[PDB]
Amino acid sequence: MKIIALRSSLKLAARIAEELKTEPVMPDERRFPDGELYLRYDEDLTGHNIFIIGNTHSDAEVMEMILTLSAIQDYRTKSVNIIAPYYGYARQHQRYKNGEPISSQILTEIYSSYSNSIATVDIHDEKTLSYSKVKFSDLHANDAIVRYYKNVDVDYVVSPDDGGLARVADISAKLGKKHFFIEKKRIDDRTVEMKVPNVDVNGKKLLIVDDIISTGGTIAKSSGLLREKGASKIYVSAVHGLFVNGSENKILQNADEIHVTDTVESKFSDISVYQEVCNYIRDIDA
Amino acid sequence: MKIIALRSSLKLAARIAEELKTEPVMPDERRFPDGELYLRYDEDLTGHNIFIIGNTHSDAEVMEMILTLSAIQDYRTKSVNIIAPYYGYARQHQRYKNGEPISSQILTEIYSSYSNSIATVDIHDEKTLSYSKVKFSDLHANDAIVRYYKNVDVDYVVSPDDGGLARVADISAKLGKKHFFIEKKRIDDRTVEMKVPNVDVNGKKLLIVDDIISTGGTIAKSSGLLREKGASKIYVSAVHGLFVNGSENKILQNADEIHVTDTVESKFSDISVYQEVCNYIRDI
Ligand SMILES: Nc1ncnc2c1ncn2[C@@H]1O[C@H](COP(=O)(O)OP(=O)(O)O)[C@@H](O)[C@H]1O
Ligand SMILES: Nc1ncnc2c1ncn2[C@@H]1O[C@H](COP(=O)(O)OP(=O)(O)O)[C@@H](O)[C@H]1O
Repeated sequence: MKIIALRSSLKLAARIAEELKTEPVMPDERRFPDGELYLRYDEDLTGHNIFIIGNTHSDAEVMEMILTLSAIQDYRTKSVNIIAPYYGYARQHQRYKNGEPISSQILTEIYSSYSNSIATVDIHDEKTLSYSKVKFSDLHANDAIVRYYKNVDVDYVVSPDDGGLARVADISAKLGKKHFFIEKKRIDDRTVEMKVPNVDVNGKKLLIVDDIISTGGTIAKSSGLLREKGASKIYVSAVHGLFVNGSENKILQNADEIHVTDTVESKFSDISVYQEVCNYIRDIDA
Repeated sequence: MKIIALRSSLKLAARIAEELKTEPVMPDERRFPDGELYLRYDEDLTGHNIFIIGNTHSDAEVMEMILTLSAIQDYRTKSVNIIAPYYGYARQHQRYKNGEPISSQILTEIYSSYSNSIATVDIHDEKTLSYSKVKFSDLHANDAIVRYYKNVDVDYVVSPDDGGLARVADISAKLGKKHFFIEKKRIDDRTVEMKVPNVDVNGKKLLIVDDIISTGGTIAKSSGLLREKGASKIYVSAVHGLFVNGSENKILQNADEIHVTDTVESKFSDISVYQEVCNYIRDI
């Protein structure tokens, strides 16, 4: 096997490569004066099962992925397998207005046409898996989150909305804890919140879990409400910590700690998903 | 027909639309807070021949093109036709070292998969045309350049190197002028230059023409060679004016004027290729 480590995923790809006792192959990469991207993989990849690890969210990450998929065609590889720990554009998985792109469809079609398999960790809406011609696997960070929190005092696991329930149910069960979710709706400029079930959180330690933290509004709001109701500790976790526009600071106004995975690397990346990705890679072989 | 005008090509696209008496359809476009691109074309495109006009050079231009190609699939269109006035990645049209991408190959494959035709103005190396499943046409700015210079005093048309020859030969023929090219090579850190044929440029007015101006090094060096041999006026033209940081200054050190087309819009875009693109569209 050969593991290719793209710029966005150096940390996670390195952990994965180290665990599988192999080189994290990085490209030589630069921008030409006109801004066009240059990449080169001088290692001989012929006859190997290739695993390309890189996120697909920023314009530059997309270019890095596409050009890599061209660069590796210089070699007679056994297979080409994309692993995008965070899969960009998964939120645009249908048309919400006439004349909108299904961004996740066209991008997934492109990736599929140049690979033998695709995988990601905790995609937003599994609909997008169906846009791929090749097998598109949705890996889960559940076990990594459990391994971190088994050593934290937690009373309830909480979903900040009435989605992401399956995840919270699984994590809570593996932790041996109960769980609940928060339903937040706006009704004529006034916000109404309900806990389901209506758990008394006074003096309780709560673990809030979501797939993505981007702007952090919902989590920040729910955290404040919970603190207001007497929660003694609030831990916030998410798989993908994008942290746009001061969201970590908004959340930390009322939550005690934030812990995310290394799918998107930041100072809050304390939970590694390297094992889950390694199990997947071993399955595909090489 | 419907003309879609992307961000990078609003000026040229508007000129084309006006000439064809149609709307330059622009998207609503914004970035989400996380940086992802959003586009929307709310106009009904059903049953029309669509012409998407946008460059494909920057990361953002590539995303705008790709997402547009998805957005328009919301409509049962008669045909989808891409016109990229400046076609990005045309300089990476083969592998130059092992493990490099053939960037223009995979990008052209992607575009070809989602359209019925592609066209561009003065691609760098026609090899890239062969990477398309659909007909990929190479349009030329020659006539527009000739039209502009018909009213300028020119003695010779000049190529900065031995590759832009066909263009310079055509342009000069259409202007009724002689032409030459400059061969520049480095031999042990020192520069040697040869004019072919070995024209006397002392007191002569010269029009230098190239396809692309990026850093301007090439054009600036040639302009300098010619000025020092006594050229009285030097006009610099190119189809695609990218003008990376220091370029404009470097060129105007020895050249008098710069005039490029509107394939890439800048302060120096004095020559429009709208008529050449309108011809293509009228015939497609
Ligand atoms: N990167 C992004 N950031 C924020 N919003 C996005 C992004 N991509 C798409 N969207 C928008 O998010 C909305 C859909 O989100 P959501 O309300 O969860 O609907 P769904 O339940 O179908 O996912 C759509 O209006 C879509 O255009
Ligand atoms: N956007 C770009 N800007 C500058 N150089 C590039 C760009 N894209 C590719 N190149 C490089 O330009 C070189 C090819 O130029 P050149 O030596 O004239 O050969 P060719 O005749 O094939 O153009 C290659 O090394 C290629 O990697």
